[PDB]
Amino acid sequence: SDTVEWFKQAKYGMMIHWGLYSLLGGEYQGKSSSNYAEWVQSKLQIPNKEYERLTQAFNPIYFDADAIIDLAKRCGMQYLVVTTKHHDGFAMYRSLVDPYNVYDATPFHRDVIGELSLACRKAGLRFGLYYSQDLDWHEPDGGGYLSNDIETAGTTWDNSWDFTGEKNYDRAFKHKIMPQIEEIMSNYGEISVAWFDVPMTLSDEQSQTIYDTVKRLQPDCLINSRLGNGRYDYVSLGDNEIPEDSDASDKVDYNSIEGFKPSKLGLYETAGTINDSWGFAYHDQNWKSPQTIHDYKAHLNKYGINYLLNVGLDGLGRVPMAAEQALLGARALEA
Amino acid sequence: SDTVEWFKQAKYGMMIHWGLYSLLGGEYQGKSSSNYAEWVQSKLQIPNKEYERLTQAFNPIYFDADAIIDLAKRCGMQYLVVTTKHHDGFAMYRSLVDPYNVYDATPFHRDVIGELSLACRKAGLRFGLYYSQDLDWHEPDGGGYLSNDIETAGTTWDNSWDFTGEKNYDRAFKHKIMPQIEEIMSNYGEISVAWFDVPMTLSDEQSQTIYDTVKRLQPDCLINSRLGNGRYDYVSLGDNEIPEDSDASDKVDYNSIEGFKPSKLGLYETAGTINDSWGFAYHDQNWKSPQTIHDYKAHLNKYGINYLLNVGLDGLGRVPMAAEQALLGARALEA
Amino acid sequence: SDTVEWFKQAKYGMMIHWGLYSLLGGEYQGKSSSNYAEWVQSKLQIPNKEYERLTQAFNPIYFDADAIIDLAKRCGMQYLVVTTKHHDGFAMYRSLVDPYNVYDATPFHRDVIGELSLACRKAGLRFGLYYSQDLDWHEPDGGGYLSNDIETAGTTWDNSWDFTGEKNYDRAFKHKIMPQIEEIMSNYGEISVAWFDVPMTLSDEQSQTIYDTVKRLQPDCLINSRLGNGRYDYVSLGDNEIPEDSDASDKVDYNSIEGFKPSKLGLYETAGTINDSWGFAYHDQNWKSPQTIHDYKAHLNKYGINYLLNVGLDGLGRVPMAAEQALLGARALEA
Amino acid sequence: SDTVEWFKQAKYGMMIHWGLYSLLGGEYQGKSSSNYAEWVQSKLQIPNKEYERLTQAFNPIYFDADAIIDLAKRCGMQYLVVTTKHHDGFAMYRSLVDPYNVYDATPFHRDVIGELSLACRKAGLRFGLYYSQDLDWHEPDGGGYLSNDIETAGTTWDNSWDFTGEKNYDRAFKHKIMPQIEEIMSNYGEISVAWFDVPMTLSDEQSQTIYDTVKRLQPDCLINSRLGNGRYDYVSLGDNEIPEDSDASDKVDYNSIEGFKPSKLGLYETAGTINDSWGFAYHDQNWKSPQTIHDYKAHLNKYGINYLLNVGLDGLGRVPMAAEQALLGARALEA
Amino acid sequence: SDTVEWFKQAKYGMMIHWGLYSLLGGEYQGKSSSNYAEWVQSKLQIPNKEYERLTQAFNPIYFDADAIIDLAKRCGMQYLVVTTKHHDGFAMYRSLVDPYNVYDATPFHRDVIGELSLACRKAGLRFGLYYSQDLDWHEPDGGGYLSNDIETAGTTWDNSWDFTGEKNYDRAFKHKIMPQIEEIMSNYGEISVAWFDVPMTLSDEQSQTIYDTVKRLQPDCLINSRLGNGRYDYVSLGDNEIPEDSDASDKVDYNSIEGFKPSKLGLYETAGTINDSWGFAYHDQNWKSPQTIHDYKAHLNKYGINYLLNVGLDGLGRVPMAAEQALLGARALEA
Amino acid sequence: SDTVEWFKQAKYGMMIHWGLYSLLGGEYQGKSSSNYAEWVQSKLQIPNKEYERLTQAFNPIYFDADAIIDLAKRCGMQYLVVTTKHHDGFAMYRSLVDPYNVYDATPFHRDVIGELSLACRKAGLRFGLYYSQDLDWHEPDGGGYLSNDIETAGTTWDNSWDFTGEKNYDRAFKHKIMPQIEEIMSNYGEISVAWFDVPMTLSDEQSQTIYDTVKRLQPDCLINSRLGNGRYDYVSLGDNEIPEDSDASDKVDYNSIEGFKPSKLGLYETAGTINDSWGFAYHDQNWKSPQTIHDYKAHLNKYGINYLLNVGLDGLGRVPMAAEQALLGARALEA
Ligand SMILES: C[C@@H]1O[C@@H](O)[C@@H](O)[C@H](O)[C@@H]1O
Ligand SMILES: C[C@@H]1O[C@@H](O)[C@@H](O)[C@H](O)[C@@H]1O
Ligand SMILES: C[C@@H]1O[C@@H](O)[C@@H](O)[C@H](O)[C@@H]1O
Repeated sequence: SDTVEWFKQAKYGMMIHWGLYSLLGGEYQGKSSSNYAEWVQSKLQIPNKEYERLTQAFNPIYFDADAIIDLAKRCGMQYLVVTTKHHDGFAMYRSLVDPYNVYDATPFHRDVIGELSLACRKAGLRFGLYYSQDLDWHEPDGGGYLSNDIETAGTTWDNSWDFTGEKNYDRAFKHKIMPQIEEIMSNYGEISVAWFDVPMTLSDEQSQTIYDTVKRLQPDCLINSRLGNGRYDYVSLGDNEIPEDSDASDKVDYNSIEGFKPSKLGLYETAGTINDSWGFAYHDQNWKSPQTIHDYKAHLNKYGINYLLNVGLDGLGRVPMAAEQALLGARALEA
Repeated sequence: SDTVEWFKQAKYGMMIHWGLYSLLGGEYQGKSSSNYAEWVQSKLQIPNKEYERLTQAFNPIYFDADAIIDLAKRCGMQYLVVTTKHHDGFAMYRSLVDPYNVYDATPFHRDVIGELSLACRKAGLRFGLYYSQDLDWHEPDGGGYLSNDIETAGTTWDNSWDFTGEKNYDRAFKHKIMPQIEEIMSNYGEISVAWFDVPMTLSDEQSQTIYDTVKRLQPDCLINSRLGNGRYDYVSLGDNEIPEDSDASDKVDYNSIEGFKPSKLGLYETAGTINDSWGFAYHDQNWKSPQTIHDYKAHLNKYGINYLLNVGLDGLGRVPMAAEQALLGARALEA
Repeated sequence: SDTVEWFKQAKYGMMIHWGLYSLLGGEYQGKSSSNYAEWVQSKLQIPNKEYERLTQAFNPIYFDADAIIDLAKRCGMQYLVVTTKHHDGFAMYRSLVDPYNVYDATPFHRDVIGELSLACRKAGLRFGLYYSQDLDWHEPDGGGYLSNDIETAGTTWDNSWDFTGEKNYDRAFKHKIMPQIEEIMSNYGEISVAWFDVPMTLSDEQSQTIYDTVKRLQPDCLINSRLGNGRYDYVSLGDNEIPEDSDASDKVDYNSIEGFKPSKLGLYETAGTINDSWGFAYHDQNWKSPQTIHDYKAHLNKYGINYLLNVGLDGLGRVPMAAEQALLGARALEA
Repeated sequence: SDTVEWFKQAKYGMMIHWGLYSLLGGEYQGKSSSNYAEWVQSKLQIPNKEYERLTQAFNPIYFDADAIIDLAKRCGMQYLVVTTKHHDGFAMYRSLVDPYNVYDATPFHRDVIGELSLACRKAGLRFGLYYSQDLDWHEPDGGGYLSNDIETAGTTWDNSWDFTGEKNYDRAFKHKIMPQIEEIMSNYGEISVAWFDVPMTLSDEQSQTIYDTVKRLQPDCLINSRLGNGRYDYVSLGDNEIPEDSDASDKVDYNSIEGFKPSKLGLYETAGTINDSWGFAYHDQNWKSPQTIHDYKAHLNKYGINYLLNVGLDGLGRVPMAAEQALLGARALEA
Repeated sequence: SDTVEWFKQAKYGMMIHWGLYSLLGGEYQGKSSSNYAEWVQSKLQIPNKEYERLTQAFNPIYFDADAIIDLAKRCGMQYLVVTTKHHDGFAMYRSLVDPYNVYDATPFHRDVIGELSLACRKAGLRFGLYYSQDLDWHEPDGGGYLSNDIETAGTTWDNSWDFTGEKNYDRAFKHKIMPQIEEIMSNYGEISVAWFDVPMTLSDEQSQTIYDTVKRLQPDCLINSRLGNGRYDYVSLGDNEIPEDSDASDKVDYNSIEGFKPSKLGLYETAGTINDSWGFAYHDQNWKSPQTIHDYKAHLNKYGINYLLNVGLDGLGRVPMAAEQALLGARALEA
Repeated sequence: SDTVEWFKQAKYGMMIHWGLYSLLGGEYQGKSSSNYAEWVQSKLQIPNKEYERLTQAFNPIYFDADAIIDLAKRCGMQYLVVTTKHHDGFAMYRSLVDPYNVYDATPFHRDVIGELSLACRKAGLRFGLYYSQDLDWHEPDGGGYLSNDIETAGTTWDNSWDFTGEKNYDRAFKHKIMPQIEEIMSNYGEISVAWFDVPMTLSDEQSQTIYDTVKRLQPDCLINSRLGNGRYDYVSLGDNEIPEDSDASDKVDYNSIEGFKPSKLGLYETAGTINDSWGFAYHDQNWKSPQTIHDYKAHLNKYGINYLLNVGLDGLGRVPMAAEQALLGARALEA
């Protein structure tokens, strides 16, 4: 495959986390999210009916998909992966399946995924899509309800405060997860990377059904290990996992998110953050320096691991200034 | 006067800075404001036509005047002073003089000063108004154009980038400044404090005209020294000025902002910030500890100086969590 | 005066009650207003913050001022009196004094009083204005707070639930009542009747100040007895008061609403309702018959008392069908 | 089947009629509907272009699906059946097939059926859907055009005033009826009851096609007799038909709406009203007492017939107070 | 077929061009279109991001489909063909495939194709649909990129200014062209004519796939020659081509637009304009006289060729007055 | 005076006509205005209720006051005069007196006069205001009702179709004309020219009262002869009046609009059009050539008459391309 050869040498990409959570920025009614601002809904058990009010404040006048891609491109990033739908269940694309999306429900009334797709295509960057296939806090049957003995960046993995009765992920799988994966893999042109996450609930068969649907719609799309149950083309390491020399040299619970796993094609990627948050967090100014970014990329890359470095856009659709400065500074260090 | 006796023993108040600048939060197009996020328009010479686009993003769904006043009251603050219009010229009340205001120009479509007024009244707090009488970057004849040999938190004191010709503050004084001062001193009930600022341009007679108008409309309102030209009832010290013991014990350019000045009624106030910014700034996490706040208040108060401590509300109308925590922590130190 | 001679022979007019209360139609959250639907805010102590939400639902697409005036005219009514502002304090005209009005605060965005004014003028009917000069539930200093030993159609005469502190009607008088009376007596052409109500609080001097302002702006406007303190040109009898023969034949607490009072010019008017409510009430189907309406009019008129017969428009701006049928039926009985 | 055993013992459910007709409440332009306010468009031959204007007034700020379900549940009702689309053709859910719906065409911009579905699920009530499969006054090929020798609550059964040419129900069946039945049986979770109506036009094969589609999408859904042509799992008796003892004891035109029909599974239901209208009607205050409701339910139930008792929500989305009072009163009579 | 016999005798129809281009009316930023005003995007290389702004100005309050069809009918026209989507790629109907359409993207929020379909049906006119299957300037893979050695009414046939990379029409064919053709041939009732255009890029197989889909959805639809590659039921002559007597008497590059081609069914049609533009152009006042129109129609018709005479609606949705006058004048010349 | 010396040498200015009439562009419901498109409301007796609908279509996305002024400046024009309110009574500025204005009543929600004022000031052009002091079709007492024996570009000079009763200009003078002249002469900075029109009704005293108000607010404003009754500082010739050499060389009904009148300060101006309409008219493509414009200007100027050359902006706020081309071409002919 072309995509396989390409990914092996790609080295460096940009990830984007952006959603209603970005407006709250890590705080809600005087209380804090963890370092995980995108988890605020679970962390503070914000009822859906309250969280939905954020749609009315979502008018990011400074969002510019071309300017974002241009930054990525100047830094030598070869691909961009963006959140189409995170755990809160809010879609950042025009979903016919679900009107809880950025196009229908906000005054912004624009398809953010569509604009980033088009921007990547003109600039020659490959395009990837993040989709939370398991957790969906907007759905009574969203995943996570079997996993609450394991600590999270929130409270429970599922929405356990609005939805307190019998739960069966199979229904959400059928009525929302699969139809939305169909939309994003159909309507945004060629997809090079599919970035799934926290496979806390879905079965082997469900992972497989997703894998086969993605391949039917996007034959060259490379699927990460967090689809779960070993149904994947490349290994995602843990959040900000930068392995020691020895571990990076050598390289299993298929549903854990940490550590190495087998990779028949020799493909690996660490997704990381510039500060310590995925979603934009007001409080978090612990931005890595140009030098650290440069060194992390060099280290990952020389052991054949791609560096997928995340930007959490703010409520106005901006790359934080300190993120842009860190990225452009790392670029300036490259001889 | 009752107001005079009250102010002398008031000790502690809350100041609020809030405006379009709060949405930008210290950055614009990848460049930084100084420590002064509310000066961003001058610091980066943002054309009015661009800055005005912020009105369309101004929908602060979490703004709650009662909850802000309640925090003030729990911390033992006896008065609240809010920005009705800062240097950028944007009014935070329904101005019939000028449609560049929060009621007419934004989807929020509410009178912020009106809501704060009513909240202070129900809670028994005294109400005060900040108004930038000299600088107004939305007006070709706004003040500051004689002062650009003095360094600022921005570039120029005036809007020198949209407006580059002959200037005469007398026109803005007549057509905007005085009619707006009339509005705010007529429509929001009893006003106990009038907080003017940076008298870089206005004449003795202009300062006097303001003083007399405020008194005609608000006989019990105390006017601060920054009205300029010696036309005042109490002395504002410098920004965050905490005077040494022997200066605080003893106590002249009437148009400078720093140091003591004469006060025939023995009234003084230092306005300070919890971090280092007046307006909300994402980048500023340098929040003073409860202990520092407590000690500053004790020191000012034992020399008969009031502590007016500022909160810069964020884009959603909220008291930053770290500000609320610092204030409640200082309160908890009053054993 | 022309107006004096005209009113004596006018015999029959239409009153209109219409406001936010008309949407609720006599119930709120499963609880009933009295027979007085327009008093629902007081009856159920609806916080202003909740009651104001009705502005969002106020889009009465079937309101037609010409059609309403035409009905009046076909029934032989010679004048129309409309609520410009009822006790809830919501203005049904474009008030620059207060944005709590039908033009600024609702999607309808139209001046109802302006449209009715123009309609009366084209059809040749005289125009009159109701204004609640004393009670204003939207104002902390609204009237009624001295009268709560007298039972009402609500709970208290004042808003005693949002505003629980010290009150002084003088402030509302100055800042809202008088400025709004100036607006309505300045902006809507010639006013023939001024209908004030429930003078529970205002002083002799305040009644006089109103009287003199109305005459300065509208020299020929006839003022009713409910301005209070004997400041009036004609006597309003009680709500639906149809006096016995011998009382009607011969004809004192100036601030009560019931019974005869002296009338230097020999002018009298009974305001009444077709059913038992002033504001539209879903529940009230006790519509008087054509015969009753005809007989009430004949009785009042033969003793030189005018009959001002009220329609409460529904939430879509319509004359209820049973009201229209009753009025046209009474008309048909006049030969 | 579980559903069969459940329905036999269910005894008591809530029906909801709600649409644009609810705003008019039984009147339009000074003319009356019959006791059937939901038939107003036919009764008064309101052109589609005029009737559609009601969408602009549809902002029911008091609609609260949780509170409606809670009332049902407290009265011991075990299921709730709601109008997804009545004869006027207006959908009360987000239909991709037709933008003439409450989500796309009104300022309310919400999926009413979706909110009721979610509320039923959290409370543990079963959910049922009414759909007018035959009559559709918004469609040129809507049913009814062969039936106009039979008297209606309106004028004609079809829209005969906008559409006066050759008609063929087969086209509406294919392009609107079947696609919409697919939507409502796909997107709102498990449906326990399907409530079809007035089978004036559809063929045996069309009834069968509907029956089979419902079963394919909702294997356990019980379908009522008004799907027509004998394609049903339970018998709906006539509107408010409370059968005499010996008829109720013993128990054929498959397309009539009155009387008993065979029921293989022994299932029966009478749908009734609290007053005399299905849709909200201002004029109709003829509310049955608690005692009548209790006695009707006891009578129906002791002959193994379910009582499906209708609420017609008003223009603001509320259960009329007198309806709520009647239902809570009947509940109170059950020791 | 019925349609074949009907078309042969139909003689005269109306064409409608209407879109965003109609607002610009032949000019943009002080530069001219060619008198093909609908080509202005290509002629002046207007970036999509700029051209899209026109959606915000699209509120044609005088559009009236019934009045347009009435005009057609009074002139004896037996069918109407309207632009569902022209070269700029903007849909004039509610497309679920693409939100760049008149319903979703403009304040008008109405389905223009839908309203015209309904109007034709009530008046008894046959309905036809224009769709640009090949050129689409809103799509990176839109057609025309192989044809830029042939001169156009614009610059390039494709959008070569926003999209400068690798291009493959197959992708647009699959993702936009075919799904939209399915929409228009499914949702707007019976279609008698399908009017395709400028087959610069699509293959024989693509033409065939379209032809077969149209026939599957619309078995009686007649397809014109500009579908290309010989896949058609009738011949469209060139733009405003009025053939000389001996060519009209006798009657091959299947993908050219000029001249005769074979027609097994003996069906032909010339589409023409009243002035010289398809889309509305301010500059074009060169309106043909009644006499010319009459003579063109008589000439075409006596050789068995239908005359499809275009109206370009203005930005308010109106038939230009001079167009209406020309058409009514031609009608009056038929004694 | 400085203004007098400046105007005498000014030579050349730009006039702007822009309003609701510009959208109709000379046509309404299939009928024509004369070559006076701004007169369409009178010409076709458009009821106010219908004409007001145009506000909903008024969203001129291409309006750019800086670019208009820059064109003026590049042509050597020294001043710009704009319609603040034409005969239709619609204000193009934010009027507190009357909400029938471009700020309050349209989605554009911008102060056109304000933007032009600011643009003139930055570019160094003097600013002037046109105001229809006599005719006002939106006011029952608007002028013209004494003049209907004199032919107009419309039907009657007044609105005689909505308002058919007793009329008295004195009321409109007091309640709209004078208050609005105060607004425009107070809120837009220094005004160099006041351009009044068609003094068909107002008295000498009324003319004088206007003159004296303008001078009180704008001491250096030059007032034209069409204020009427000899109350003026300079003479406006007739519309498009280019006097013969001998009349221009040596130079009375004070209320006629044609021919010379005395000018004690020697000031004269001809206002003309580039085509033959003041307001934008679709049909009017009779644009004068560069040569004609140049020769007109030279002729007027060498006899000491200023040339005030009008642009009628289109519905999108543009200078028509042919007008821009004519003006730039005339400029190019100046050696
Ligand atoms: C239960 C009833 O069913 C049909 O007979 C309708 O025509 C009614 O008006 C109502 O929805
Ligand atoms: C009928 C005409 O056909 C093609 O040749 C288009 O490119 C035209 O500009 C228009 O639609
Ligand atoms: C200069 C012209 O003046 C008058 O004659 C008006 O009636 C015209 O409409 C235009 O404003």
